[PDB]
Amino acid sequence: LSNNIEINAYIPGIGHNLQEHSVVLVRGGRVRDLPGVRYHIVRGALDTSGVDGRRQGRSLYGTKKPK
Amino acid sequence: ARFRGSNWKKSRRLGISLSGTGKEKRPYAPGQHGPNQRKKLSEYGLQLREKQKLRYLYGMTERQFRNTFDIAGKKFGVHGENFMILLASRLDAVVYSLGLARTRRQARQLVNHGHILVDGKRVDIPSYSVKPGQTISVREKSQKLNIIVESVEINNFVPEYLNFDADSLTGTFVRLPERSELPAEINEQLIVEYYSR
Amino acid sequence: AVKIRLTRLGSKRNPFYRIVVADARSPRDGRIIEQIGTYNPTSANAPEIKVDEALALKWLNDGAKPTDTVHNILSKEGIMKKFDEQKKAK
Amino acid sequence: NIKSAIKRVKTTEKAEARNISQKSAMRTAVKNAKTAVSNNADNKNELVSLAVKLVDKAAQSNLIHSNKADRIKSQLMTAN
RNA sequence: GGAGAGUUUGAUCCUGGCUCAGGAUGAACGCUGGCGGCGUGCCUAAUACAUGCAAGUCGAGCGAACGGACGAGAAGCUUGCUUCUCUGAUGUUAGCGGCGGACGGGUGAGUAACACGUGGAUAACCUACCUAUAAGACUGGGAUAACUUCGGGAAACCGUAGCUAAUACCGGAUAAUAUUUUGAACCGCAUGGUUCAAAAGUGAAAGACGGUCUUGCUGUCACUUAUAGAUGGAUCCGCGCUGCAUUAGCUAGUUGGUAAGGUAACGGCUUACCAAGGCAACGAUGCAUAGCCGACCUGAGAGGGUGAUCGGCCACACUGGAACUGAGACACGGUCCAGACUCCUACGGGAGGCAGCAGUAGGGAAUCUUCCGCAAUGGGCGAAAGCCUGACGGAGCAACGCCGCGUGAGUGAUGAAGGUCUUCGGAUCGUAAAACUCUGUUAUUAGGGAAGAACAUAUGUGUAAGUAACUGUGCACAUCUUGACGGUACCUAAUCAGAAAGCCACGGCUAACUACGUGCCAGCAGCCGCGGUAAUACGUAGGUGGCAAGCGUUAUCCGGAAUUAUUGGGCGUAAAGCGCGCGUAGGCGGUUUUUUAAGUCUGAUGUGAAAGCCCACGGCUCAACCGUGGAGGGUCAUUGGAAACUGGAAAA
Repeated sequence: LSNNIEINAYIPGIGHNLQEHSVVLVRGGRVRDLPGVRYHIVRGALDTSGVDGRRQGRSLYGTKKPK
Repeated sequence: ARFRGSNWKKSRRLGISLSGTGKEKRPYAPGQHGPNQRKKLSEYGLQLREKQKLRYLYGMTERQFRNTFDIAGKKFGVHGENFMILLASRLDAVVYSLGLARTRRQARQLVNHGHILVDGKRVDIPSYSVKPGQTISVREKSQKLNIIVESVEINNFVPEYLNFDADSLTGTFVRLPERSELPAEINEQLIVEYYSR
Repeated sequence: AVKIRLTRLGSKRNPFYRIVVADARSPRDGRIIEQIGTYNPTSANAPEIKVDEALALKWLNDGAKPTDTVHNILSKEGIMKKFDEQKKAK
Repeated sequence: NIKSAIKRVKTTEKAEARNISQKSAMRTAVKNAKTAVSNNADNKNELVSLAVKLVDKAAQSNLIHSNKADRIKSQLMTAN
């Protein structure tokens, strides 16, 4: 992170636009898949690009309106 | 989004006439799954259904509806009554409840227009709170267009806490009403419980 | 260094000045000693004012350079007629 | 930066020189006075009354102001 | 004024935790987007900063230069040029000197304590300006900047030799409660205080502008001394004010005394001596964290959390230290020193300090214009006009929030087309559309309004205090004259339904269902849990509910939580009674009588700033908002009453 610590994150959604070395924003939220994660990134505000395979919860997963 | 809806389908859901507009298909309920059996009713659905059943009446929205509700939270005597009369002592109501329309919305586009004159004064907002010791009039310029005197002529009704002068188009508010003076009567207890949780 | 003076209190466009005694060192819109009277340059022309005119003379008798915008209205109420009618009395 | 106080600088320096001359002239007068207490002629009254004039010739301007002057007179007009 | 719902098991009741629903943010992020009113906007790096302004003013105190209106003598004759002489109005600003720069604006690194709040005290204090009063306002002198002239200096700036003034500076005279010393009375909270009598002690601008004009007289302002008043400041005190005891001894100028000195004043504030006390389980100390308060959020209420904007107090100004001027500073745009940093240099040496307004980089998830104006209010100087005012008025950017209007309304069935589904008849979107008939809030145009916010000071009239004399002065009426915002808001007429709607969710908790794809894969998840070919929980469609120019998620706080339980809990077995005893400190205490009045109750006086909250009212078209006025609030001080109870004293 900015503060120079080390944590884990599950990315949500279909497709992931990311790789090694890539900047990305972070929220919090825990999932019960396991510990070793209690966060998850957000889709669309920075390098993690919005996936437009959705139309229903477009307000999330980085999507913008189709027409 | 004060009003851009069909507003009939709502009254098809609830089981009331208005609004709107007009009066077969009402025995049903909306939607594909509409006509059939559906869920039961929780207590929540009852107080809620009551709420919307008063909300789409005046076409208004919730953040205004609450603020009304808790300015009734100040004054003495019972509560729900005061919410009703203060909700129907409004400008749309004193228009249509005087008989200058066929529905409640006709009054709203009548007053955004500015056609009426609260105490002989232009006002463009239906959210005014009408009071006694007043008149109400029609911008004498415009007391003869197609809509109005088409509507004025028939005596739809009159409550005794309103006076009226069909020759003058002059109403004037008279007494503090109650539901027993205001048709389209309700239950109050259920809706006041809704603003507990 | 003590000057009865004005402390505007209204919001954006409809100001409602207050007459008040104070030492000039202070900010205007801050601290005071005692309110007296008031002012309202609109909602009626001529303005709507009150005045103590009982103890308002107290502060003059023991020291003040009352400003002109005030001095005008104190004349409009005329309490200064009593003020000089004691000061230039003797 | 500097705008106008440069006036008050020069003034501050003038009044520096003046004021210290007044004070230190007094202080030496007091030294004479207290040292005259040991003595036996007078040789005291001239000096002590003189210095007790000087306290006031120099107190009206500087920061002393009176109370401390009056303490100096209080102790010094008594020791002789 | 207060709500419960799920979840351990094959099924049950309990104890018990976790999660959800609500409200709120100085808020960011995703989606989306019409407008106005109001209010807000570096919470992080007290990190560094280019460029602009942010504090000057008085010629009616002073010397000195510029200036040239007007008047005029000769003229080279080009008969208005001009040489000088010049008469000198109006004005200017370099300088001296007086008052302000310490207020005002900005931030919260430090600070765990009289820093802050609240209530008190000062027989331990100070106080320019402004008021009121009383008295004075005499007599002398010597210099010096600007200005001339020299030199060193790259520059910064420095010195040399003359010369000039003042409300400048320096002596003398005179001057009372002001200091010492003496005595009488009076007074009290202790040191002490108030008044009277007598010996020594200090000042001032002969000033400026004006009228009468005798230049006398006297006026306005100004100066000095003194006594008050008020204002501002200071110190001391009782009380309340954070977490750890896996922080239990600390302290030697410490604690007390004597003397001296010091300070506005008291004081170990500081020196020299005598002394060994002082503080602490009622939590000393040390440790990490932090500006506080009024207030804000929440909660039915007791209570819990925070200290944004607004206002009060405090500390700080690159870090650190010291002191001058001064009424006040140990000084936010002042100095001097040392230091780090940046910069100029002829290398000798010099310059600077945005946590002022804007703005830039930097960090950060994230926080704007290098704006117009001094009309108003308040400041500072002045005799006033007037000048300066990035305070402030007020425009601009941000859906950041609150409030408000609308994106049309009435009639319109055919259940049209068209979508989806169909148990393939039909149902559904659906008066919804289409169409008919009105409107134009709002917007497009054009006019008016350029509304208020403006009261003013100076300028003429008359009127009272005082003067020998409104001649002149010090005061209430009257007219003249002043808008950055803004050609605004608002108003008036015309034009078109044409520009102006989305987000989330649909197993239950929770209002809100059907088809496809998918097949323990992609995926969701706040909980319980879905998903292995027919998923109401995944992704797609349609429809529905909620919600609205706003909506969802994330982080934080309170609620629900009776899950620190004083209101309001429990210990046989569910977590939980030490293994038991002796006894200190502390907490609790049998009965009757008498008294006391600390506790208690009651009444009053003061205070508890204002704004805010809540109630009533009035205005902005209503609301938000603003104001008014009310009630309200203390473990608060002072004081008069009651005695049953707790308490103290006494008797039984």
